[PDB]
Amino acid sequence: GVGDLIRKAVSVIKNIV
Amino acid sequence: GVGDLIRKAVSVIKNIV
Ligand SMILES: [K+]
Ligand SMILES: [K+]
Repeated sequence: GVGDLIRKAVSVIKNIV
Repeated sequence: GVGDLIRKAVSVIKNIV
């Protein structure tokens, strides 16, 4: 769902650097 | 350079939802 999409997005952002 | 790509990626992520 959208909730998990945004949860995953935070994970991506935390690994992006 | 590379940093602008990472910054743009964060914007991209923020415009999915
Ligand atoms: K930028
Ligand atoms: K959005």
